[PDB]
Amino acid sequence: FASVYAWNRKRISNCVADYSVLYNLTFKCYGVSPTKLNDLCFTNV
Amino acid sequence: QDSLSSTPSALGKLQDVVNHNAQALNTLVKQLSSKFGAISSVLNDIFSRLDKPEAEVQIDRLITGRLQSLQTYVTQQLIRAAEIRASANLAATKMSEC
Amino acid sequence: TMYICGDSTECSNLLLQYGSFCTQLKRALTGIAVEQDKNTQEVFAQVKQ
Amino acid sequence: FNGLKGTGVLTESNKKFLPFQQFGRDIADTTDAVRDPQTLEILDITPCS
Amino acid sequence: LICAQKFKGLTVLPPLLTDEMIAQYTSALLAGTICSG
Repeated sequence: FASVYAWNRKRISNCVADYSVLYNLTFKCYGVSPTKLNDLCFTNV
Repeated sequence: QDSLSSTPSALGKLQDVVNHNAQALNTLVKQLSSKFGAISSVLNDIFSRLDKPEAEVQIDRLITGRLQSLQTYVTQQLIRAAEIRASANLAATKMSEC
Repeated sequence: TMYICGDSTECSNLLLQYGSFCTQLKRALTGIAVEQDKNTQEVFAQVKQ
Repeated sequence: FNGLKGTGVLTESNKKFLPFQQFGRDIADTTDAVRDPQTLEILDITPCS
Repeated sequence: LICAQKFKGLTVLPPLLTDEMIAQYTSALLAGTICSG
């Protein structure tokens, strides 16, 4: 992992977002519910 | 015919009745786009993005604002109706006496 | 009910908790509508012949 | 449609969407037209009778 | 715009007396006024 002073950004696009694994394994969502991410679409992540 | 034809304002008294009611309905529709502090004016996404108890809060704002709009519309219609009733009564009097 | 909640079933149910506001609004508009026809007949329908 | 949810009748649209536009809205800021994500056909959305 | 309002639950109700019926009342009044004062 990158240092906090030099945080690293990875782009996610053109894919199917399966969030079950993240639930399966701190998890706070703002403006969105963690149990409804399975049925949303985004222009970028 | 010449007096009426060449004077667009001659029938303003009747055109205003049409315009006032048409505007009232268009205003009532436009108010739907207002959020009243809510995150969205669209109920369906508020349900899709937020959880149950969270969506309920955002919706209560929208319901309250929209109930306030409908009540305003009706109040103004009652006031306008009173004015038109008086005019109709005058017209009926003139029909009898003139 | 349509004006406020559209096609949302959940909103339609939440709206039922806000009282009789909708009943009052519907009878106010109904009363006006009837009056408008009364006004017309008072002015024009002054002949039985 | 791509996350957008609602009830209504889907018909063929005559609205010439620009190559980059995905949806349109009415005077109340409510979607009344969408681009189909697979066929790119434009559809109009109206309330059911 | 009538449909835009119809799709928001705002509608318009017809009059009981149509324009033709109000024309008939007017014609009756005129016929009376001229021929019998």
